[PDB]
Amino acid sequence: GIREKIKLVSSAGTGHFYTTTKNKRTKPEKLELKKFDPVVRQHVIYKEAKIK
Amino acid sequence: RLGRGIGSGLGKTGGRGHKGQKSRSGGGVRRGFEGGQMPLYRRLPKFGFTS
Amino acid sequence: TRNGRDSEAKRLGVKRFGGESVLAGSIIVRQRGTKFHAGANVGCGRDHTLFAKADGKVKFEVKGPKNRKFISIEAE
Amino acid sequence: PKIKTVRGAAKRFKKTGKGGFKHKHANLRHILTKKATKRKRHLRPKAMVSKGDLGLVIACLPYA
Amino acid sequence: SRVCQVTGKRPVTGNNRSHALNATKRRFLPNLHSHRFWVESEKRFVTLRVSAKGMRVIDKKGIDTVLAELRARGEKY
RNA sequence: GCUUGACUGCGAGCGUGACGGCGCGAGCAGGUGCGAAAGCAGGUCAUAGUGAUCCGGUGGUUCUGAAUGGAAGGGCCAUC
RNA sequence: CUUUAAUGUUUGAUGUUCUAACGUUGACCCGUAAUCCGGGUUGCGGACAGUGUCUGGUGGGUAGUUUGACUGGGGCGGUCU
RNA sequence: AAUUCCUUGUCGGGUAAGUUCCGACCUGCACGAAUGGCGUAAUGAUGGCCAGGCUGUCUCCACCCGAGACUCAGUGAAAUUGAACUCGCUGUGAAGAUGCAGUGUACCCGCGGCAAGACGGAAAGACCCCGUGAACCUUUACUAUAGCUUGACACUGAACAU
RNA sequence: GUUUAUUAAAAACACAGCACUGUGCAAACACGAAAGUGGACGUAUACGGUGUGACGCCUGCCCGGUGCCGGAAGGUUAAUU
RNA sequence: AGGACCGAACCGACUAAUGUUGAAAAAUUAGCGGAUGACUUGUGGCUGGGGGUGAAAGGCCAAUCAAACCGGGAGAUAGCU
RNA sequence: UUUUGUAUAAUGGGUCAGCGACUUAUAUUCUGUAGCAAGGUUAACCGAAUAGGGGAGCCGAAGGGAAACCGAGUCUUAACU
RNA sequence: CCAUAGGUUAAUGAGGCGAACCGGGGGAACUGAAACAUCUAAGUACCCCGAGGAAAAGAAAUCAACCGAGAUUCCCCCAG
Ligand SMILES: [Mg+2]
Ligand SMILES: [Mg+2]
Ligand SMILES: [Mg+2]
Ligand SMILES: [Mg+2]
Ligand SMILES: [Mg+2]
Ligand SMILES: [Mg+2]
Ligand SMILES: [Mg+2]
Ligand SMILES: [Mg+2]
Ligand SMILES: [Mg+2]
Ligand SMILES: [Mg+2]
Ligand SMILES: [Mg+2]
Ligand SMILES: [Mg+2]
Ligand SMILES: [Mg+2]
Ligand SMILES: [Mg+2]
Ligand SMILES: [Mg+2]
Ligand SMILES: [Mg+2]
Ligand SMILES: [Mg+2]
Ligand SMILES: [Mg+2]
Ligand SMILES: [Mg+2]
Ligand SMILES: [Mg+2]
Ligand SMILES: [Mg+2]
Ligand SMILES: [Mg+2]
Ligand SMILES: [Mg+2]
Ligand SMILES: [Mg+2]
Ligand SMILES: [Mg+2]
Ligand SMILES: [Mg+2]
Ligand SMILES: [Mg+2]
Ligand SMILES: [Mg+2]
Ligand SMILES: [Mg+2]
Ligand SMILES: [Mg+2]
Ligand SMILES: [Mg+2]
Ligand SMILES: [Mg+2]
Ligand SMILES: [Mg+2]
Ligand SMILES: [Mg+2]
Ligand SMILES: [Mg+2]
Ligand SMILES: [Mg+2]
Ligand SMILES: [Mg+2]
Ligand SMILES: [Mg+2]
Ligand SMILES: [Mg+2]
Ligand SMILES: [Mg+2]
Ligand SMILES: [Mg+2]
Ligand SMILES: [Mg+2]
Ligand SMILES: [Mg+2]
Ligand SMILES: [Mg+2]
Ligand SMILES: [Mg+2]
Ligand SMILES: [Mg+2]
Ligand SMILES: [Mg+2]
Ligand SMILES: [Mg+2]
Ligand SMILES: [Mg+2]
Repeated sequence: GIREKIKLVSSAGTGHFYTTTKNKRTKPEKLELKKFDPVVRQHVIYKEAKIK
Repeated sequence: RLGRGIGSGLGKTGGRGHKGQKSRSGGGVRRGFEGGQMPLYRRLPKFGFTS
Repeated sequence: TRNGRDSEAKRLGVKRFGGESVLAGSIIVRQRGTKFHAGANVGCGRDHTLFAKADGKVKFEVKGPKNRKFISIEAE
Repeated sequence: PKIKTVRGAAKRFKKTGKGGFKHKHANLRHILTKKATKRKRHLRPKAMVSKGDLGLVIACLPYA
Repeated sequence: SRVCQVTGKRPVTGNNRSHALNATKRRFLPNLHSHRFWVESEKRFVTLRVSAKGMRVIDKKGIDTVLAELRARGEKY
């Protein structure tokens, strides 16, 4: 296994995040997706971050 | 009163079966022993705290 | 040797047969590929598991040009 | 002497109203991301102890 | 034996630990040294078997005061 | 072509396991996407791609806070 | 700020020379009818050596143990999800 | 070859015939230089081989002298032993029968003898396997540790020079 | 010569000799928590350890590996601060 | 002169027979090796169990030795019979 | 006795007599039984003392939730038909 | 050189024994963990020192929790 897990952090500042994986050889650009935020009860844009 | 003749129905083995742990003097596994596996109260995780 | 391997049987087949009364959501058959196809008041799962979408009797029928086998629920 | 409760089991099982024992589901510690959300959602609520293990639990918990 | 004549420190026993916490019995002995103390009142040198901690208390307490306790202790300096 | 439903909280009723568990699921609530709409979407034709607990790490959290106010630590949620 | 020349300071690094701790299984005196010991005198060594705590390395010298199962006996080979 | 598996290698000597021995050959499976190599007089209850002498070792045993064995008197054990009215054969059968089936044979009981069987007696099998048995021993198995060794601090001070 | 008292007396062990190595004498080393003792009332023509094993002719090549010895510039590195 | 020779005592224990419920829990009979020496022996002494001692066989250390015997932990433990 | 299976030529026993193995303490659960009953019951201790006193406590009549909390509801969730 | 060490007398006291209990100085392993290192066994067995009829402990630099308690020891609870 060489694909590495990443976390998608909401931009709303609630601190909620999702986790997924991404291929590091290709697609260097950060991942942006509109996903539901349970804290604000709305679909917002989630930004890629580092799992730590 | 086990082990007091054929007619009693519990003779010559005392209800313990044939040559198991239960038939040994002082024999038998401890509470929660599951044959070698870590028991269910160890497969499952701890939760909560006492207030 | 280099063999002697298998997987646990997944218990496929028909769970509720023709004319049996079923509740909505009850799975009728679990299969690999569409051996049966979903008909009226019958849903199809992501693994082609056919489930009842309404209460009623299970009915098997054969219709269509392909001579396929379909499962439907007659909800009285 | 007084019977000693198995302290490891006492920290994971609580007796219920009808004499049952509730425990949290396993498989939800550190490999959960690859598990589907529906699977994780079902593991979150508390569960009942099965009938087969009731005797073992009662043996470990004589005072509760 | 390994006994301080001032403080009375004597060997004590303990455990050698390890990265695996294995415990093995050991002994802790005092840092004893034979020293010739100058006693002014008798204008003489008297040799005492003292620990390094005992040396510090001799300066603080005075050479005469400690010996007075020693005579009360009957240590036979 | 346009997109992020690879949605969040749930879940009637079932399947398969001695058990731990695993699997299927209409429908409901909140927010979405594609369609003019009916509608479809809770990842991928399906069945392999995996590892319990303890211990420790990270984020969040008016849950707790050993005289009191904090805090540490613990708990819960997310997650390694 | 850099470059820093000098300036005191505070810590160290060696080297040299001392004696007074300490060492002496050097000499001499006494305890003493005594190749122990102690004291005295003296010489030599000397802030070392040596010892204590802590610490790195080494250490079958000495310990406590581990070293799987299935298996047409076992081992070997193979296998374990 | 105290080493060579193939192998009784091949050749020669010794014998009527020699898988051993002796001499060579080298193709050293898998010799080899102080974990010594090759030789070596003497020594050896040393190993192997050969010859002479010598003989009951043997062909092939015979006789004789003693001590037992046998008989009588006296004293008087032991291991073992489920119980026995304790035959052969063939077949069967926890698969090798005194005890079952069939069949045969056999008057009751001692004494001296021989050991084929009673899976005879002795000793909870030493070989094999097993137990999450035991012990000793080995090592670059694990974790330690005595010991050895390093530095800091203490015992432990002064002055000077850089 | 010695050895398995009680199934093995040998080709095994020992052996004189040989070589390597440690050891400067408060010697190394060993027995001892330590004191001390042996080594030795000896001093490298001595002692300890190791291997070989009279004598004769001789003992070749490899320091990569593992040890040991020497070096100390650099790299890394404990307690401490 | 000689860890020289032959050979009694003495000491060893190589072969064979007997014995194997032994005359004897290792011997007897007939032979055998050493027999002034690294010999043998008497009487005392010293070394103590993970220790001793060992011309080294895991030998011996009171008919017991790959860790003596006695007591204690101790009614160790024994998924085995 | 042990076994799929023993007349088995598998183990055990020469015989008799005596002795010889499921116990005890505490706690807990279940059944039976007795008492009281939404209550039941005391322990140590006191006590002329198997009485009586002692209700310190224990179990039960209310649960849900990790917990704070709420409560015949409660948790889950923003909220649950 | 005084002294001191040392030496000679004289007075008192101590020596050893003994069951358990007590305080202190040392201190296992088998075993359990179905192995085994941490842990358990267990500060038990055992060894050593000392004392008494008892010993030990003991008169708060203690607890409580904003109310209070008032040395030590022992028992029943709290509580597996
Ligand atoms: Mg019966
Ligand atoms: Mg049984
Ligand atoms: Mg039985
Ligand atoms: Mg506090
Ligand atoms: Mg070892
Ligand atoms: Mg052990
Ligand atoms: Mg096996
Ligand atoms: Mg051959
Ligand atoms: Mg020939
Ligand atoms: Mg030849
Ligand atoms: Mg060779
Ligand atoms: Mg060479
Ligand atoms: Mg060599
Ligand atoms: Mg010969
Ligand atoms: Mg001849
Ligand atoms: Mg017979
Ligand atoms: Mg037959
Ligand atoms: Mg017959
Ligand atoms: Mg007869
Ligand atoms: Mg005969
Ligand atoms: Mg015969
Ligand atoms: Mg037999
Ligand atoms: Mg056996
Ligand atoms: Mg055996
Ligand atoms: Mg095994
Ligand atoms: Mg000889
Ligand atoms: Mg012998
Ligand atoms: Mg002998
Ligand atoms: Mg012999
Ligand atoms: Mg040799
Ligand atoms: Mg080199
Ligand atoms: Mg080298
Ligand atoms: Mg001679
Ligand atoms: Mg002779
Ligand atoms: Mg001779
Ligand atoms: Mg013996
Ligand atoms: Mg031992
Ligand atoms: Mg004993
Ligand atoms: Mg014990
Ligand atoms: Mg026993
Ligand atoms: Mg039968
Ligand atoms: Mg029989
Ligand atoms: Mg018998
Ligand atoms: Mg009752
Ligand atoms: Mg009463
Ligand atoms: Mg009350
Ligand atoms: Mg509810
Ligand atoms: Mg164990
Ligand atoms: Mg008294």
